[PDB]
Amino acid sequence: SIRLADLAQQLDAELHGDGDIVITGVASMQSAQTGHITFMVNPKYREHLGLCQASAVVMTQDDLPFAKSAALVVKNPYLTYARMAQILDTTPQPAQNIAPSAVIDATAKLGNNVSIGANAVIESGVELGDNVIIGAGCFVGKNSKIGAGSRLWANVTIYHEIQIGQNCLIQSGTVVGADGFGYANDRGNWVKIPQIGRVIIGDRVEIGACTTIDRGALDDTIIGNGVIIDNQCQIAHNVVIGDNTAVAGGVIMAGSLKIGRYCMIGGASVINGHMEICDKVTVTGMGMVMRPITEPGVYSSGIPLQPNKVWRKTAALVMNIDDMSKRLKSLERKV
Amino acid sequence: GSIRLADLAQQLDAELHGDGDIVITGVASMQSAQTGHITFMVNPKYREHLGLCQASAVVMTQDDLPFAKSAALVVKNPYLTYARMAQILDTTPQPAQNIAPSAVIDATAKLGNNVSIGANAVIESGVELGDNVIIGAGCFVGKNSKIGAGSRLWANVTIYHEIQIGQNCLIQSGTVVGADGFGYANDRGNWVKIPQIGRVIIGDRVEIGACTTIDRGALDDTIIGNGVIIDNQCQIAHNVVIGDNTAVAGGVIMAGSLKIGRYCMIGGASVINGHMEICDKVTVTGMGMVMRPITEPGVYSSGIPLQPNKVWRKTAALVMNIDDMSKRLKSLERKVN
Amino acid sequence: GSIRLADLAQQLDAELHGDGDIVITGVASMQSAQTGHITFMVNPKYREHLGLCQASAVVMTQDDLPFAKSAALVVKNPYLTYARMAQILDTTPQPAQNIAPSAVIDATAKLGNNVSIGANAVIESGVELGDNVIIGAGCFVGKNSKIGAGSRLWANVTIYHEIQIGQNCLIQSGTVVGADGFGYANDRGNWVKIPQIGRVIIGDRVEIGACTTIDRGALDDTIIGNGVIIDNQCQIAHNVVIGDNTAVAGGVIMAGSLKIGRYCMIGGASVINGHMEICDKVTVTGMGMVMRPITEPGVYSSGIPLQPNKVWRKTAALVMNIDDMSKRLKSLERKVNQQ
Ligand SMILES: Cc1cc(C)c2c(-n3cccc3)nn(CC(=O)NCCCN3CCOCC3)c2n1
Ligand SMILES: CC1(C)CC(=O)c2c(nc3nn(-c4ccccc4)c(O)c3c2-c2cccs2)C1
Ligand SMILES: CC1(C)CC(=O)c2c(nc3nn(-c4ccccc4)c(O)c3c2-c2cccs2)C1
Ligand SMILES: [Mg+2]
Ligand SMILES: [Mg+2]
Repeated sequence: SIRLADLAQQLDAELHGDGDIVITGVASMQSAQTGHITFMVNPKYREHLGLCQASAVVMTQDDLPFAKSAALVVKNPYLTYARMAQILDTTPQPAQNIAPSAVIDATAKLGNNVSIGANAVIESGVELGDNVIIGAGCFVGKNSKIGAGSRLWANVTIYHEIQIGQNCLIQSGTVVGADGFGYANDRGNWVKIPQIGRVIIGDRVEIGACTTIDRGALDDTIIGNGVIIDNQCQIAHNVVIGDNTAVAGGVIMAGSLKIGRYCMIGGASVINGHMEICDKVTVTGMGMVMRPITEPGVYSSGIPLQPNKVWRKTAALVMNIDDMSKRLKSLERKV
Repeated sequence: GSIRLADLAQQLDAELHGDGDIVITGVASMQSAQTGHITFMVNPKYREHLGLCQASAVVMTQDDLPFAKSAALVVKNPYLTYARMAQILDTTPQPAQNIAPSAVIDATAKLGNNVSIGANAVIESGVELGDNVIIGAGCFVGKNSKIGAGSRLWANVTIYHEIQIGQNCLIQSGTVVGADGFGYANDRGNWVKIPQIGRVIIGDRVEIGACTTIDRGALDDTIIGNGVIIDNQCQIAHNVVIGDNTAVAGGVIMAGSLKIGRYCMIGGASVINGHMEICDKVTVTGMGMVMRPITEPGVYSSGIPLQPNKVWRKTAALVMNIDDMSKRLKSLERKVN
Repeated sequence: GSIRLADLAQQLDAELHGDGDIVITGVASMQSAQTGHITFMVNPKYREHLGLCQASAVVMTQDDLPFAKSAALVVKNPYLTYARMAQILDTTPQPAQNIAPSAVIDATAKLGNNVSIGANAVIESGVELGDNVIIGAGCFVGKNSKIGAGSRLWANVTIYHEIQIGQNCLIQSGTVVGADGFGYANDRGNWVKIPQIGRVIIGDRVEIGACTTIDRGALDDTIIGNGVIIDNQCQIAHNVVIGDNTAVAGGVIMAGSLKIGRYCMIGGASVINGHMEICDKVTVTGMGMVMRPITEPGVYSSGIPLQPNKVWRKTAALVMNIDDMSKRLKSLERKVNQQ
């Protein structure tokens, strides 16, 4: 719980109303009750603000005349919402102290205030920085290093020789450092190429659940600082992702792709490897990326949904588009 | 467990034709069935083949009966009867039995009657497990989550905090329920985390396949209706709502704040945009690219399917240059007119 | 781990040019290699660059040898020799060693010789682990499953009940073998679960990537042939059959009752529908949408690639309206045919 005046100071917002109001939590506009702070970004909600029962609403200056409660005025209500949600966060920690059921190699190096959940398994040579939290059931493999403040939720798998920076967060079910998909061929028989590169994850990286980031073949798979990666993503061996890039859910990246900084990869895209994407590229959902991208901007692919009856005809005609092209050329030749 | 054919027929509401004292030990396919097995026929093309089936009994329709070469259970719907007799004769083990000494259970967790928790599972403070709940080995159930009576988690399932799961659900291994939604604000190119303090509410009789992820909501909740079935490796983003009885096939990716109605069927590997709605009674065929809201019931499809590579190269290049093709068509129309 | 260059050369059947007493400690890329490392060259464009490489030895071909600025191992196939030498010098640790005290092992489980079981792994009743099997930390192996000699599971792999895994397999973390297939009947609008009492049978020398799911069959079995390699995040549905030596790249989804032949190559993120067959020696390129059986060997492809968004908007609009284009073309043809 926090006083509205104090909250507004920490958010650098201008208070309009009783600064003695006690705020206990954040809520959506429709769910907010007495004691909740909420926010609005879309002007369509201005008109029924009198129906919102929050104790305070974060809004812009042009929103103030419509306010029907205490208001915090800011330039960017969505960013201010992020900040106040952090102040008022109710999310528990993955673990507290070291659990008696955790299995920790005696050669592990642990910083101060490290927490390790029940039945986690820490291999030899592992280094956990100050304030690192390892959730229940995790595995951290030989000689891996996790920087100060980083946290793994329950049932995360980190392989050997992995480096993770400071203040990272990895959601459950994710696997960092599995073998890349590397094989030679000896007369139709696959020959395993041991994958002895690593994964290097920078600072302030957030990785979702059931995502996989393979280790490099010789040199490393690299995730830059400030990168966010959603659930169900595959990052193949020797991918390099530049700082602050965002990868939405279900994206598949093939080996040796290089993505620049400040990119935004839409959900379920497929990005082929051994190529580069420059800084500040957006690929919309399900994008089929077959070629290098050398200019910033938004790129898209795919023929979207139609009623099945229409789709049958669309797909049949497209599959015969070479015959359509030949017919058009013949008609030109004749005319 | 073995059962007399007469008793099985009564529990299945089937008409017995043959020896009621035959002992049935299990269910098998028609081609694999051996003595002691019961099987079923749905395709009358196999009538002439029944003499090759070594099952002790065969489920079939009244129209099939004259072709039987075994004891027969006559029913209106052999497939549904098959589902029912396979449940009666199910050989699937339970994920756990009793409470394992290696399980780690907070003293404040509330266990109902006949709860089983497998080896090395971890149950946080405040968790409530209803009567007959089974938690498989190596699971994690986070603080204050609640799992309704008769629900079962296979091994290595992760439930975060404040999750609500209904009665008689079944969740396969590797599934993660309640991870943070993908919520971030952008500050001059840097991502600022938005804590995800909503929940997941899963209804009654929900089945979730392996390595599916259902994220918790940002403020309000991600909601899965009753009777929903979800296959493997689906992503259900924060604040998605899925209506009762909807089926989601394998590998479907949903963006945040999608609402799917009741009675929908979403084909495998489909991709669905967020912040929009799909109405009731919609079927999306496999690999559907769902970019826009769906406002009328019915069947919807997308995608240009496989061709020989040499052919595909021309299809792809021509489609990519279809604007030029369109302009050439228009120009030729003007010249001819 | 370390080995004299002469001994390494013999084991690789390579011709040594240089000092056989050099001690090799590991493999590295050309750019990262330092004293003690062996590396390899496959691209002759780097001949002029070998003077910048600080490896103790470089694997190359006879045609490369005049360009060497180091001890050289001459072979016919530097890439294959690289794979073999990386195995000889492999630094990958084992998933476990010995039987961990925190593992929970049913009294009826049967273990071969030199089995290792990692911390907090859980082994159900009736399980049989062959000689030299390694089960990683936190794994689950369900009732009556059998894992053949030499096979290894990394940490946090889930094997359900009645699963059979052959010899010398390797399964990466987060993978789930034997979950229920997606089987349900319909009772007046209510889903009715169909128990999935088939199994999964995995052959010898199968490698399966991370967070891959392979479901058990409904009555008969899901089958993975020998020598199959499967990447991360793949989904193999109930009753799929995959033939020997087929490769499946990452994020591939296969629907129920698909049969894939031998020596196939399925590109990443492909979607393969079920109740159909793909013959031997078929390559499906990445993101392929497979809706129909494939009866002839060769290379097959689908998908319309990326364009700038403003261009894609016009492409998509025109394609979605292609029936009108087809009608206009037919009408124009009739006019030109004087009809
Ligand atoms: C699942 C999904 C599915 C479809 C079909 C589409 C879509 N679409 C519109 C036309 C063609 C595709 N657009 N989008 C949204 C989208 O891709 N935005 C750009 C990337 C967002 N960044 C922000 C931070 O995280 C990383 C990702 C989608 N999403
Ligand atoms: C739930 C049910 C008993 C019936 C059903 O509707 C269904 C089932 N299994 C499926 N597998 N795949 C699939 C999986 C992977 C790749 C490609 C396709 C579908 O698309 C499936 C569908 C659907 C078809 C159209 C919409 S949902 C079993
Ligand atoms: C098994 C092997 C040694 C050789 C191989 O054939 C192969 C390999 N790695 C791949 N990654 N991706 C991929 C991954 C993610 C997104 C997009 C593409 C492919 O499609 C891959 C393929 C194939 C190409 C065509 C058919 S299979 C390594
Ligand atoms: Mg333990
Ligand atoms: Mg996918």
